Amino acid sequence: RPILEVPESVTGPWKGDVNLPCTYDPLQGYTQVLVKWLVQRGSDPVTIFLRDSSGDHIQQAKYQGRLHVSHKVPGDVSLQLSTLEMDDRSHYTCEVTWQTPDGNQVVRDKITELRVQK
Amino acid sequence: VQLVESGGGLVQAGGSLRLSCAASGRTFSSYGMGWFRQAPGKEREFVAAIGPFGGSTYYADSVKGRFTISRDNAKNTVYLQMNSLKPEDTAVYYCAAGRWNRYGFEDQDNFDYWGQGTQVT
Repeated sequence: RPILEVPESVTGPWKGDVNLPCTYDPLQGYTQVLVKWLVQRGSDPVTIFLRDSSGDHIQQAKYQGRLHVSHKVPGDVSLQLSTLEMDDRSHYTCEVTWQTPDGNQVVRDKITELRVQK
Repeated sequence: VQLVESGGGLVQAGGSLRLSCAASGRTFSSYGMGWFRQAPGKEREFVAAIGPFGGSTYYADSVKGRFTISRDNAKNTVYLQMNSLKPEDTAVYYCAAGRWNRYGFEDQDNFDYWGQGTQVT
């Protein structure tokens, strides 16, 4: 613990909306300090989204204006992508960082495969 | 669907084993793989892990330098090359698979599939 709940794969409709669920059970004494979503590009994951103390940041150009991350429910940081393109198909990683009762930080991440259905 | 280890046995101290875990069911190239060990009457401890995609490797302090982990994606197999075997390495060794990427590879709750284990003495 803590453990992210992320489906092994998700299929979305071409040009529609898709949700990549990423949730966890909030632990007492654990303070969420960072959320990242990454897309896999060969051997390296590339950050597409960051939520830190200044709010939300969409990084990689391919994702501007159509990427939203849930924020209303604690422990739900699911990624919503709108107007799904064929080339959005890839493995995506949800990554959450916490501060712990022992002053340390803990990171967890989990991978999902996004498939696009014509 | 199934993970099957192999390669365990009695080995003279300072020797070498090559442990192997054969995975069946998915493209495990997208799964992080780990090795865990549990000595008799002692708790399950992390030994080694290798992440999905790129071959990023991680080791427990105890086995660092002596142990190495590798993966043959085409064969769906992960190997644990055990060299310079101190006697404290006597334990059952288990392979495990999870969908972590670069973090959480020592947390046993982070692994969805487990092997039966293989004894090393």
